Amino acid sequence: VDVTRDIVSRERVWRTRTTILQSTGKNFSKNIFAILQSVKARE
Amino acid sequence: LGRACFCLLEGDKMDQADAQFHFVLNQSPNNIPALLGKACISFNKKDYRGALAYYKKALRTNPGCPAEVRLGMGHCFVKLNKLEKARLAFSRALELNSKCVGALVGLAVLELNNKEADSIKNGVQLLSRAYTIDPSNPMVLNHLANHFFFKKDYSKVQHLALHAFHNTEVEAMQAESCYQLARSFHVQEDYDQAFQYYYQATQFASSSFVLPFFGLGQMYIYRGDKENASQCFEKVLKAYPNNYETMKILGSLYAASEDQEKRDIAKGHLKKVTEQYPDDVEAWIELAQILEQTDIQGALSAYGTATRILQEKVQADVPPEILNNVGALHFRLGNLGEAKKYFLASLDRAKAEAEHDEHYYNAISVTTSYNLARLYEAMCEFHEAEKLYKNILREHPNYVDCYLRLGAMARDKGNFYEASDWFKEALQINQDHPDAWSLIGNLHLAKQEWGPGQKKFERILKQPSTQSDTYSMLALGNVWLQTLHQPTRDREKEKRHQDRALAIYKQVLRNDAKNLYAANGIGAVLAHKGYFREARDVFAQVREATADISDVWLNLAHIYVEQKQYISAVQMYENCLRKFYKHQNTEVVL
Amino acid sequence: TYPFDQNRFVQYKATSLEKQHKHDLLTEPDLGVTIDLINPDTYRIDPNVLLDPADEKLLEEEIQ
Repeated sequence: VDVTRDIVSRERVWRTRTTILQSTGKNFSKNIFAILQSVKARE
Repeated sequence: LGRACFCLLEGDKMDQADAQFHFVLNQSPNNIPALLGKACISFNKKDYRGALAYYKKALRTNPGCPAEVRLGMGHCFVKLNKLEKARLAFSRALELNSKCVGALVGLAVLELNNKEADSIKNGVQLLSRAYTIDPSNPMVLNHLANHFFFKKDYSKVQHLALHAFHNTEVEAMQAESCYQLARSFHVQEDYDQAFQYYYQATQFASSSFVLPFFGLGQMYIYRGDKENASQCFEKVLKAYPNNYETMKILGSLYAASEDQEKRDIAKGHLKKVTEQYPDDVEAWIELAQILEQTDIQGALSAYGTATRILQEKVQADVPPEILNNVGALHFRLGNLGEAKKYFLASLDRAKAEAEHDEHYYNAISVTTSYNLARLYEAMCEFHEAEKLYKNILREHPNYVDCYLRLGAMARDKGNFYEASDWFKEALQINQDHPDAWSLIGNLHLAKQEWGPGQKKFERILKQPSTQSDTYSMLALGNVWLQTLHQPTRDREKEKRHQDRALAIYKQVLRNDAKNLYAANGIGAVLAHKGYFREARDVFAQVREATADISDVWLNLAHIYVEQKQYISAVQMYENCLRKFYKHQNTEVVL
Repeated sequence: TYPFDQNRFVQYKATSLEKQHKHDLLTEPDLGVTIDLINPDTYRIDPNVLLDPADEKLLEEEIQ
């Protein structure tokens, strides 16, 4: 109905699900994938 | 001379023309306009020093010149703010011949600096006399045009700006002609034509000045063309920053979220105007409107003086959208009680919006009541939360979030309640809804015997419209890891499960480097692979990333007791016990 | 969000940014003079030469 688009337009979402999982700092995964490959070097 | 002046007509072979004029000085430097034609070339190469070097040689000799060598003298003195010499040159030009146009229009532009001071002599003596001695001069036509604009004579500006366009043929002049016709039809709201004028004004001579760029950018607010408004307004900041050019990019906020190319510049403009006050009213509104992603206290402060700023120009009550949002801020703060007061007075002000179904104060009250019911949940006043939720759903049953927060409330009581059924009917009203659909399997997390069955109930919206869903695919990883610590790893079954969870974790690794629950999963599965020296490091990363993940506290101390580092472990166990969750969590003391 | 007016129009106006601009004189690209060695049929170099006080203070580049 008009109420649905009427509300979901005017509000805002600053807090979702997905960026909870993502960290507020910058933690890249190269270090993570480097040790991922390093344990594979033990394999 | 004939071939050198042949070159200036076409805009090329210009240094060639200068060379053939300097061929004159090495054959016959016996008169000055041979070398003055060098100096106009030098002037048009923006070398006013090289112009005036030969121009000193003009007035020492002064050949027969009714064309007033002093006119170009003053125009070079117009350059680089040698104005007092420009005035004296145009004056002696007028004394030799008052009929000449260039001196009077030069002083006209020279006193275009002061408009509130010496208005009349600019308007009539400096301009209308030039119009009298030549009514076809596109300079004086342009200047009476912009004067008539400011004198609010919007008729004869369009009489003579067309001629000011046609009579000139150089780009910047007809750029200004199109720009002035554009500002004429802009205040006359004939914006379709004036848009074309603004674009032509930009396209003719662009490096001249930036008002046509501003005209196009604000014209892109017409007709929804605002994508080019940002791009065109960027050159206004490339021109020079001003208070003006903040608000255009601030209101034209393509910055929605995680888009810093419009958001960092928004921050810069907002702290370009926050210290200022060009009657700042909404400046705090669009301050805080990006601050809700950022620090919340900045948004609080913006709303604080924004509450005031609506009271002094007129004692006007704050619109309830502001007050609802500041209560929403205090919801994530400790200021829960006055957040409730904000929602109450928000609903009252929406009631004070008695006739505003255009603005739909009723819908604003709907979402305000949603926020207030969410607040009553924070009070643990689930009774009144039920009341507000059923009030909204009995009047807007199409809404889903109220339909499931009710379900979440009964989930706090338990799973097979109408919790699970509100959740399923939320999919019945909206099967496209990924949040509720995730919450369906979230219910099924309670039934871990429904472990391998969760492939199906987390496949339903693995339709790629919903994909990518990091939350759900990490849920797949988690239901895949709870399979572990079984005596079937030696049977290669949990080894395959470990590597499958590893594959999920690699997938979420590549699509997101900055997820932390992922890295927790990788460290967990490799710790189950017996690499505990290889685990405290990867958990250390998410440890600085955020300490406020209850899982990593446990998983680090598991490593510690695996080195038998109890005196490093149990303290962090009770640190995990510092959350307000459960006085005796069982597995933690286990 | 706030229901902002679409600011498709100027009333402040930009006139602070407008009259600060000093406008070029490009009526004739060789700077408003016909460049000719034939139309000087006359010459002040003959007795007597003429040079106004304004003309000497324009014969200087920058001496103030």
